[PDB]
Amino acid sequence: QKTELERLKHRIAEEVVKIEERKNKIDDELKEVQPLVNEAKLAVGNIKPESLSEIRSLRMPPDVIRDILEGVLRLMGIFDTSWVSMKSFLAKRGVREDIATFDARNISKEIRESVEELLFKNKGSFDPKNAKRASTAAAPLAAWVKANIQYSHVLERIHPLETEQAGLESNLKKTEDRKRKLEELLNSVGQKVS
Repeated sequence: QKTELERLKHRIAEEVVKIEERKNKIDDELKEVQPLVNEAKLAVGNIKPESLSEIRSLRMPPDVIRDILEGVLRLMGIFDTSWVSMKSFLAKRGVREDIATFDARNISKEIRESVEELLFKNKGSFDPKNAKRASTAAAPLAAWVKANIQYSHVLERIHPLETEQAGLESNLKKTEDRKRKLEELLNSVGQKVS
C-alpha cells in the first residue's frame, strides 16, 4: 500500500501542474476580457434614477442614443426597433434588477454578427466618452455592450479549454479521495501492528 500511495501522488501532482497551466492561461484570458465586463456592470449599479427617468420621458430620441440603445433590446428579448417599445420595456422597476442580470453565453451568433455590422454602422457612434456627452446615464452602457460581445466567440474558445478543465478537475479530486482512503488504510495498519 505504501508504493501505491506515491504511485498515485505523482500522477495527482502532474495532473495539478496541467490544471494550473491551463487554468493560469484561462485566467489570463479572463483578466484580458472580464475586468472591463465587471467595471461596466458596476457603473450599471452606479447609474441614478434621475439620469434615466428624465430621458425616458423625452419626446424625441437623439441618434447616438437611439443607435446605442435599440440593439440592447434585441439583446433583451423584445427585439423592437420601436421607441415606445423602449419606453414600455424600460419603464419597469424590475429593469433596475435586469441591468446587472444579463449574461454572455446567452448571446446568439446571428445576434453577435448583426450587432457587429451594427458596430460597423455605429463605429464612430459607439465611443463611450463621446456617448456620455449625450447623457450622464449613457456612457457606462456603451462599454457594457462592447465587453459582452468580445467575450462572445472568444468565450467559445474558452469552451474546449474550460470543458477540458472541468474534466481534469473532476478526476483529480475524484482521485484525491481514493488517495486518502489508502493513507487511511496504511495508518490503520501502522496502529493495528503496534
